[PDB]
Amino acid sequence: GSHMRKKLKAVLFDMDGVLFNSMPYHSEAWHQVMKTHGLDLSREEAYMHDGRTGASTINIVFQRELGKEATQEEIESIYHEKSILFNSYPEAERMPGAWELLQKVKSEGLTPMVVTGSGQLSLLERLEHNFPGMFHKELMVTAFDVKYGKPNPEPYLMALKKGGLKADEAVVIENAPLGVEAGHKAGIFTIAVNTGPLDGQVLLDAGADLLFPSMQTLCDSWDTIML
Repeated sequence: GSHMRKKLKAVLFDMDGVLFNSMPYHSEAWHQVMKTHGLDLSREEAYMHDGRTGASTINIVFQRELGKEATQEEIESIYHEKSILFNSYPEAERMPGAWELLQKVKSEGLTPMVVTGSGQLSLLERLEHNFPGMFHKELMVTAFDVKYGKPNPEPYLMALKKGGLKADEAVVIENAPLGVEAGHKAGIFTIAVNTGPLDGQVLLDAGADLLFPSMQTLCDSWDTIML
């Protein structure tokens, strides 16, 4: 009721496909790097790995394709090449609606947080430049913070702890099924934003409490939702 909305203290955003329009790039880079290394990973499957750490993504692709674990050397080497390729494209731009929403969130007195499986320093160091005054490194969870990462609730549990928050004081904004699942398993109200080429149903099946087709529509409906 009025209780749910009034409990809110923080809004926890994924980065890729939520704040930055970076998913076409990640999909392309993952596909290409695996191809060079000798492994089949489609752009569609690469999309569906959104949320995981680079290390987890690589290990899981190795499991699925070769039926074995990647070594640490393979993880480091492939991740380096993935990063070179990703950074070779014209730098990813803001997702339309993201900045407008963040302004609404801040004006409501809520704390923005980033919870991401990313270790891409280019993107992470561009958060301040793209969303000025919004985020703080002490109020972010990245690949550097976690042992497991999404879909494990771990990164979202860590975010609640960093923010001094209980689960009912936060909302999660996610584009990815594995990220929705992590937020849901951490016990947090989760809003799915279907910014990729996915069936919106898979985000609902992952445990999303609300579904929107874009960040802009979420932004437009922000004052309306949660009673």
